[PDB]
Formats: sequence, structure tokens, C-alpha cells
Amino acid sequence: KVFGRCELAAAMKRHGLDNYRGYSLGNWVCAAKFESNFNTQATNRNTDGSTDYGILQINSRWWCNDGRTPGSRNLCNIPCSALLSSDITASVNCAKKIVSDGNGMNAWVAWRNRCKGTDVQAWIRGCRL
Repeated sequence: KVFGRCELAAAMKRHGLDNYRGYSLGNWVCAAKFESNFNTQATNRNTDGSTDYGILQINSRWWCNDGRTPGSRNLCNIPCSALLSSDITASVNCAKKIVSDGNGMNAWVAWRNRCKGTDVQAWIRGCRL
């Protein structure tokens, strides 16, 4: 599925991401835009043999198990295939674990390069929440 901007904002709000661990909702919408272009099926392969899955590009070395990544830790205790669903619930629940791990949203390269430091509340402007 490809989400619209406000559609995703609303879905993320219903799953408790607004101000979660100190990050307002606009951070999460911005991260999803530049990580996956709002596409739940985005995947990206890495030089360490890991793959990033889904709308928040969750990595298979640390967080989900894809059965092909050496050194997998599976800290979200979830198969990576579940993160390619059109329903964002599994991705959100894993994202909540990632941000609680101890470096916040810095786990998302596209967020720290392209969202951090800008007025991210513009990403939820004009949405009914």
C-alpha cells in the first residue's frame, strides 16, 4: 500500500506515536516519507547482508528476523515479512522498541539527515487528527 500523508498521520496517531519517547507525530511522518516514500512494501539491501523492510525501513540485523541475515538479534521478536503488511501495526510496535533502545530516532538515517533540525510539524499540517 502507498499511504497518503494525512492518512498515515492519522494511522500513526491511533497507534500511539504522537510524542512517543519525546518525538512529536511530524517526526514519524517525515521519517516514513524519506525512508519509504510512504510505501509499505519498500525494501533495501545493505552491504552487511541485512535488509531494511517496510514503511519505516526496519533492519534485519538488529530488529526483525528474515532468516538470511548473519548475526541477527531479532530484538522486536517478529519475522520481517510481517513488516511488509499494508497494516502498519507490526512496524509501529517494533519502531517503539527501536526508539526506546537508547539513541531515539537516530536509528533512521533519512530522519537524521532530512528531518532532524527542520520544522517537522509541517508534515501534519492540514490533517484532521
